[PDB]
Amino acid sequence: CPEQDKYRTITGMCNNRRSPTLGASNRAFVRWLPAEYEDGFSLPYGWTPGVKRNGFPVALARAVSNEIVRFPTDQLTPDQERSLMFMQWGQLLDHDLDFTPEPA
Amino acid sequence: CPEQDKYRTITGMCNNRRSPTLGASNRAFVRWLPAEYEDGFSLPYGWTPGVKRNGFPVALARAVSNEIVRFPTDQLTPDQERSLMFMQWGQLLDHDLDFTPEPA
Amino acid sequence: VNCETSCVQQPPCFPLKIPPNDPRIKNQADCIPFFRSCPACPGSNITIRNQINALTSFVDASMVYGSEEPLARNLRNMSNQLGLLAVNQRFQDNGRALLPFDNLHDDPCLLTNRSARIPCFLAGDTRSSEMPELTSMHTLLLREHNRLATELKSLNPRWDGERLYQEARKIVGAMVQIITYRDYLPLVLGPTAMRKYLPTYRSYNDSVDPRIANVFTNAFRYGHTLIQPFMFRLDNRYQPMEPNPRVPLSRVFFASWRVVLEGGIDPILRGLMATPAKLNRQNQIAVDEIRERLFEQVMRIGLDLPALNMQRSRDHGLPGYNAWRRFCGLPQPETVGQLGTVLRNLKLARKLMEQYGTPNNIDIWMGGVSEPLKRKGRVGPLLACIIGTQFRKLRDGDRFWWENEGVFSMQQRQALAQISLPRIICDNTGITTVSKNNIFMSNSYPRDFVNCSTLPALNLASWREA
Amino acid sequence: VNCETSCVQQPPCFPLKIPPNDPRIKNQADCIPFFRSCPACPGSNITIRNQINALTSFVDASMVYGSEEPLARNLRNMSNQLGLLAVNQRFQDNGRALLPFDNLHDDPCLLTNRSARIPCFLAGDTRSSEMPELTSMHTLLLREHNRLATELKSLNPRWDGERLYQEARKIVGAMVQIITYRDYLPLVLGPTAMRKYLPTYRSYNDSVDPRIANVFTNAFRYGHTLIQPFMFRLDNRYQPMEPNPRVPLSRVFFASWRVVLEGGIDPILRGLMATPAKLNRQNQIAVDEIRERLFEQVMRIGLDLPALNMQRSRDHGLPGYNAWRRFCGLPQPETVGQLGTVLRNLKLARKLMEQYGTPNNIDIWMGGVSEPLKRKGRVGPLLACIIGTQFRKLRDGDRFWWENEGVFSMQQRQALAQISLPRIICDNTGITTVSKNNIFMSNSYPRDFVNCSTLPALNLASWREA
Ligand SMILES: *[C@@H]1O[C@H](CO[C@@H]2O[C@@H](C)[C@@H](O)[C@@H](O)[C@@H]2O)[C@@H](O[C@@H]2O[C@H](CO)[C@@H](O[C@@H]3O[C@H](CO[C@H]4O[C@H](CO)[C@@H](O)[C@H](O)[C@@H]4O)[C@@H](O)[C@H](O[C@H]4O[C@H](CO)[C@@H](O)[C@H](O)[C@@H]4O)[C@@H]3O)[C@H](O)[C@H]2NC(C)=O)[C@H](O)[C@H]1NC(C)=O
Ligand SMILES: *[C@@H]1O[C@H](CO[C@@H]2O[C@@H](C)[C@@H](O)[C@@H](O)[C@@H]2O)[C@@H](O[C@@H]2O[C@H](CO)[C@@H](O[C@@H]3O[C@H](CO[C@H]4O[C@H](CO)[C@@H](O)[C@H](O)[C@@H]4O)[C@@H](O)[C@H](O[C@H]4O[C@H](CO)[C@@H](O)[C@H](O)[C@@H]4O)[C@@H]3O)[C@H](O)[C@H]2NC(C)=O)[C@H](O)[C@H]1NC(C)=O
Ligand code: HEM
Ligand code: HEM
Ligand SMILES: *[C@@H]1O[C@H](CO)[C@@H](O)[C@H](O)[C@H]1NC(C)=O
Ligand SMILES: *[C@@H]1O[C@H](CO)[C@@H](O)[C@H](O)[C@H]1NC(C)=O
Ligand SMILES: *[C@@H]1O[C@H](CO)[C@@H](O)[C@H](O)[C@H]1NC(C)=O
Ligand SMILES: *[C@@H]1O[C@H](CO)[C@@H](O)[C@H](O)[C@H]1NC(C)=O
Ligand SMILES: [C-]#N
Ligand SMILES: [C-]#N
Ligand SMILES: [C-]#N
Ligand SMILES: [C-]#N
Ligand SMILES: [Ca+2]
Ligand SMILES: [Ca+2]
Ligand SMILES: [Cl-]
Ligand SMILES: [Cl-]
Repeated sequence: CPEQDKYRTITGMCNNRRSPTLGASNRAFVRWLPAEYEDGFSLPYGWTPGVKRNGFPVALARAVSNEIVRFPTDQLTPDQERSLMFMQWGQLLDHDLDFTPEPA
Repeated sequence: CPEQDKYRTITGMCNNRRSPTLGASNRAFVRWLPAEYEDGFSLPYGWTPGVKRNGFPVALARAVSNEIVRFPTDQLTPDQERSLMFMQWGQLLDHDLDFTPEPA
Repeated sequence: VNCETSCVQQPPCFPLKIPPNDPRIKNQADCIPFFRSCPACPGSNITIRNQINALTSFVDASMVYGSEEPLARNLRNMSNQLGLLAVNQRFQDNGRALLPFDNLHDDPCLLTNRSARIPCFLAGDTRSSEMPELTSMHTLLLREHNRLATELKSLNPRWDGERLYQEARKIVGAMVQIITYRDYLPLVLGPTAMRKYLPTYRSYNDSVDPRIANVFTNAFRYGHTLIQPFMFRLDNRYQPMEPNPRVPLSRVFFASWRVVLEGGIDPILRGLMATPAKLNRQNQIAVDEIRERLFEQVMRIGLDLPALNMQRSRDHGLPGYNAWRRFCGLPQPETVGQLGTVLRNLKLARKLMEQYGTPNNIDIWMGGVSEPLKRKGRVGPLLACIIGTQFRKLRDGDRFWWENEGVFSMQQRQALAQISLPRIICDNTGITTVSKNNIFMSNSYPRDFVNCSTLPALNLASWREA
Repeated sequence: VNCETSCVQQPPCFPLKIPPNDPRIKNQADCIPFFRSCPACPGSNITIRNQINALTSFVDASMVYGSEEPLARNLRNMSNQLGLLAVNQRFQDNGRALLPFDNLHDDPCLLTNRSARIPCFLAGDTRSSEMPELTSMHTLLLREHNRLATELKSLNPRWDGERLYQEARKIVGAMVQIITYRDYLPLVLGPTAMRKYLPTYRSYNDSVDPRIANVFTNAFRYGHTLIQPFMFRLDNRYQPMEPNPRVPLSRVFFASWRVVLEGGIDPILRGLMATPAKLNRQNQIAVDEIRERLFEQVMRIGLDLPALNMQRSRDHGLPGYNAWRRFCGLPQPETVGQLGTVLRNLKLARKLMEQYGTPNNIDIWMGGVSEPLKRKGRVGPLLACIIGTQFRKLRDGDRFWWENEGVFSMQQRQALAQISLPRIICDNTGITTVSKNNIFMSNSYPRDFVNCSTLPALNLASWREA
C-alpha cells in the first residue's frame, strides 16, 4: 500500500492499511457467527433426505413461502409514509455493498 | 452428530451440535483480529526487501532477541513462589490445546 | 448438472424441492433452479465453507464505477481529458445519456422482448438491468458524474481527465453516503435503533472491520417486502403515462428495452416518487410478482424470491433465528407462546412453529421480516440490529468516509450537506417538479411535491484550486 | 528446498535473517531455519491466509489419547478387553510402564545419542519427546489411565474394553481440567484477572466459540520465560542424582534415551517439584539455552526460541502490540514515554522503540512478556486478557466440561474435586514424598513436602454401576 494516496482505489484495497484487503472486492465475507452446515463444514441444511436440523425436520423453503409469505394481492397495504423510491434506493445501495458470485 | 452420546469423540467433532467442527482437530484457528500481511493476504512482514510495516522497518526477530531478550545466565532469578512443574504443566497443557502443523 | 435445466441435486446445484399441493407447480418432479454461491476455498476438507463478496463493501458508489480495475477502465470515456463515464452511443433519452450496453454471452434482457433487441446495460455492478427502476437510478448517477466533471472542468482548467474523474467520483460517493445515512437509514431503522447503532460520527477508526458480514447479505433482503407488484410510470403532470402506466413486475425484470423504447427514465423516476412503497405486514410479507413470477420471461420457470432467500441462507450456513437474536442481545423464544409474544402475533408464531418445529431453526430472512416493525422504522429489532451494526462498520471503518478529517475541507462538507436525491433528479432529467425532502417519506402528488427551482444546487466553489 | 539446510527464501520457507555483528552467527548472509505454518487454504488468491490447529481445542487430555482416529486406535492396547493404552514392549521403568516408541522418518531423538539408539516416543501429541520433563508428564498420565481402567474393571467386571477405556479417559480429561483451572490458571493470571476472565461457572453455553484463537498459539508461549537452563534430577531423598544431577537443556531436547537409560521418570518428576521455575523479569526474559542453543543436537545450528516466536507471529499475520492492547480494552501507548509508563520501565520502553520504531509494531509475544507481572500472577495485563479469554471459551464452550450437568454424577463430581497432581504422582511412581498443594507454588524440599500416605486416594465407589 502507498504511504500516501489521494483517492479510493477501485477494488477497495488499502483503505485499511494494517489489513489491506478489508472491504476490498473478491474476498470472503466476515462471519459474525460460526457457520451451520449439515456436515459441519460444507453441505446446506436440507441437502440430505431425513437429516434433521437441531432435532427437527428441515422445512422446504418453497413450503415456508407458500404457508407464511403468500398473500392475496388485493390485501396489499400501500405504505402511507414511504415512497417506492425507498425500496429502489435500498436495492441500489445493496448493489454498492454486496454481490455474491455463483457459477454460470 | 448422534442425537445423544456419552463420550467425547476423538476429533472433538460434534461437541458443539449446531457447528460440529468447533474445537475439532485439523480446522483453521479462529481469528480475534483480522490478519496483517505484507500484501494483505499471505506474505509475512519481513518477506520483501524494503517493505516497511506501517511506516517503520521490520525489526529482525533475531535482532529483537539479541537486544532485548538476551541476558547473563548467572543473573537468573529463581522464582521463590513457583516450581518448575508450573513451567512443565503449561507446556503439557499447551499440547492439549494447539499444534500448528508445518510441511516436513 | 445444469442447475437451470435440471432438477438433479449435484454440485453446484441445490434446487428447491416442490411441496405437495403447491398453488403453482403441481408437478413435484419440478423444482426452482438454484446455484450454490461460489466457495471462498473450493474443495477444502479443512476450511468451513464461506462465500465471496465481489464488490467493495464501502459506500463508495462502486455500482457506478466498478469494483475491479478492467471494468472501471471500460466504464470510462477514454477519448478525451474530460474525466467522463462512457455513455450509450446508439440511443439517448430526450437528448440525455443512457448507460452503455453490455456484451453478454447469454443476454437475459434480449429475452424480455425478442423483436426489440435491446441488450442489458453495462454498469459498475452486473445487476443494473434487473428492474427498470434500478436502471433509472444507475442512469441518474452516471449523468450526475458527467455533470460534476463538466462544472469541475470550468472551475479548474488545469485538472486533467484523471483528476476530473476522481474528483467527480469522490463527490458522487459522498452523495451516496449522505443520502444513505442522513435520509435512508433513519427511515429503515426508526429513531431508537438509529441512535443506538449509529451514534454521532467521531472519526475514522482503523480497528473497525468494514467487511460485509455474511448474514447481512440475507438480512438486508428485508427490502423484498417493500416491492410493489407493478412498475408505475407517470407523465410530466404526474398522471398515469399511457398506454401502459402499470406494468406487472414479471414483465419488467431485465426489460432494458423499456428504458430505451418506452420513454426513458423520467416516467420511471416520477413513478418512484409519487407511488407508495408496499408496507410489510405479518400476513402480507411479499407479493406473488416476486414469489410466483420472478424472472418468468428470462427462464424456464418463474422463481420465488422469499423461498430463494431462505434456501440461500442455508447455502451460506447461516445460523437460525434464535442464534441471531442472541448475537444481538435479544431474548430467544423457545415455545410457540414466547414466539407469539416476541412477534406480537400468535397466529404467525403457530405457522412458523408448524414449519420449523423450533424458533432455533427459523431461517434468518423469514424470522427477521416476521418481527413487528419498530416505530417510524420498517424493520423489527433483529433486522435493525444486523443492518445497524453493518452500516456503523461501513462508516467508522472507512478511511475515505466523507466526514473523516482530511477527506473534504470544512467548506466542502458544508457544501455537500446541501445535496439531495430530489436535487440530483432536478439536475439530470426533464423532471421540473420533485418530492420534498425526505424523498423516502414523500409519496403523494401534489401534496408532497415542489418545484426544482426552489432547491439550491450543489455549490462547487470550494473545489476551486485557484 | 529443506528449510533446515538452506537459507533460500522460497515456499515453504521463511528463514530468519541475521543482524550485522550477531554474537553467534558471524556470516550475516546466513539464517535461522524456519518453515511457514501450513495454510488452511493452500495457494488461495481469495482467502486471507490462516493456520491450522491439528489438535482438539478442548481440555480433554488429547495429548494422551490423540486427536485423530487411526492414532487413537494405535495408542490403545487392543490385545484384550481391559481398555488399556499400549505400553513400551522393550523397556520398563523400575517395573512401571513407558510410552511405546514411535516410527518416524527422520527421528530426531536418535541423533541426541547415536550409540543409545532410542527413538522418539509415541503419544497422543507428536511432541512428547521434546524435553524429558514433558515425556515424564506424558508417561505419568498414561500410567494413570491404565491404573483407572484396572480399578474400574474390578469395580465393574461386566464392562468391556471400549467402556473401560472411555470411562478412564473421561476421568483423565477431568483431572487435566481440574488441575488446570483450580491449581494452574489462578497462578498464571493472578486473583484479579482470574475473577474477571474466569467468573464462577454457571452452565454449558452452546453459543461460546471453543476454538483456539490464532493469537493464543503465540501468546501462551509466555511459558518460554519460565524455562530453566537445566534439567534437574533428584534421588529418593531429593538430593542431586549423580553423576549428572544438572543437565544443560541443550542436551535434553528429544533425548528420549535419558528416560530409558538414565533412571526413568522419578528423578525427573522430583526435579520438577523441588526446583524453582525461572522468574520472568524485564531484563531477564529468556535463557540462552533456548535463545542460542535450542535443538542444537538435532539441527545444523542452535535455534533461538524467542526469535522463532516473533517470526511465527509474522508468519501468522498477527497484529502488533497496540492492536491487541485495544482488543483487550487496555490503553495503547503511542510514545516511548507512554510505553515507559505502561511497562513501568522507561529503559525497556526505549530498547523496544529502538528496535520497532512504534509500539504499534512490537510483536505480540515480545510486548506481552515485557509487561510487568500482575500481583500473584506471572503475566501482565495483555497476556492475562488473551489467555484468560481463551480458557473461559474452552470451559463455557465445552459440552463435556466436568461440571456440566449430565457429564458426571453429583457424587462423581464430589470425588473428582479431591484429585491432585501430587496424589497422581504418588499412585504411578516410586516417589513416596511429594509437594504440598499447590504443587505449582511448592518448590522447596523438605519444607513444601509431605508423605504420599497423608493424601487420600481418589474414591471410585460412585463409578460402580448399580
Ligand atoms: C452465551 O455466550 C454467548 C457468548 O458470550 C461471550 O463469550 C462468553 C464466554 C462470555 O465471555 C460473554 O461475556 C461473551 O459475550 C452470549 O452471547 C453474546 O451476548 C452478548 C450480550 O448480549 C452479545 O453482545 C451484543 O452484540 C450485539 C451485536 O454486535 C456484536 O458483534 C459485532 C460483530 O462482531 C461487534 O462489532 C459488536 O461489538 C458486538 O460484539 C451488540 O449490538 C450488543 O451491543 C449493543 O447493545 C448493548 C446492550 O444494550 C449495548 O451495551 C451496546 O452499546 C450496543 O448498543 C452486544 O454487544 C454477543 O454478540 C453474543 N455473542 C454471541 C456469539 O451470540 C450469550 O448471552 C451467553 N448466554 C448465556 C446464558 O450465558
Ligand atoms: C475503535 O473500534 C474498535 C472496535 O469497536 C467495535 O466496533 C465499533 C464500530 C463500535 O461498535 C464499538 O462499540 C465496538 O466495540 C474498538 O475496540 C474494541 O473495544 C472494545 C472495548 O474495549 C473491546 O472489547 C473488549 O474485548 C475484550 C476481549 O474480548 C472480546 O473479544 C472476544 C473474542 O472475540 C469476545 O469473546 C469478547 O466477548 C469480547 O468481545 C474483553 O476482555 C473486554 O471485556 C472485558 O472488560 C470489560 C471492561 O472491564 C468488562 O465489562 C467485560 O465484562 C470483560 O471483563 C471488552 O469486551 C473490543 O475487543 C475492541 N475491538 C477491537 C477490534 O479492538 C476501539 O475501542 C475503538 N476506538 C475508538 C477510539 O473509538
Ligand atoms: C521443554 C520446554 C519447551 C520447549 C523446548 C519449547 C519449544 C517450542 C518450540 C520449538 C516451538 C515452536 C517455535 C516456532 O514457532 O518455530 C514452541 C511453540 C509453542 N510453545 Fe513452547 N517450548 C517449551 C515450553 C513451553 C511452555 C512452558 C509453554 C507454555 C506454558 C509453551 C507454549 C508453546 C505454545 C503454545 C506453542 C505453540 C504450539 C503450536 O504449535 O500451536 N512452550 N515451543
Ligand atoms: C427490482 C427489485 C428486486 C429484485 C428483482 C430483487 C431480486 C433479488 C434476487 C434474484 C436475489 C438473489 C436470490 C438468491 O439468493 O438466489 C436478490 C438478492 C439480494 N437482494 Fe434483492 N431484489 C430486489 C430488490 C431488493 C431490495 C429493495 C433490497 C434491499 C432494500 C434487496 C436486497 C438484496 C440483497 C442484499 C441481496 C443479496 C445480494 C448479493 O448477491 O450479495 N433486493 N434480490
Ligand atoms: C466521450 O465524450 C465525448 C464528449 O462529450 C462524446 O462526444 C463521446 O461520445 C464520448 N464517448 C463515449 C464512448 O461515451
Ligand atoms: C417489444 O418491443 C417492441 C418494439 O420493437 C414493441 O413494439 C412491443 O410492444 C414490445 N412487446 C411487448 C409485448 O410489449
Ligand atoms: C496389553 O495388555 C497386556 C496385559 O496388561 C500386556 O501384557 C501387554 O504387554 C499389553 N500390550 C501392549 C502393546 O501394551
Ligand atoms: C549415550 O548413551 C550411552 C548408553 O547407551 C551412554 O553410556 C553414553 O554416556 C551416552 N552419551 C553421552 C554423550 O552421554
Ligand atoms: C436484489 N438485488
Ligand atoms: C512448546 N511446545
Ligand atoms: C453502447 N453504446
Ligand atoms: C515400542 N513398543
Ligand atoms: Ca461499494
Ligand atoms: Ca485437546
Ligand atoms: Cl455472518
Ligand atoms: Cl487471532
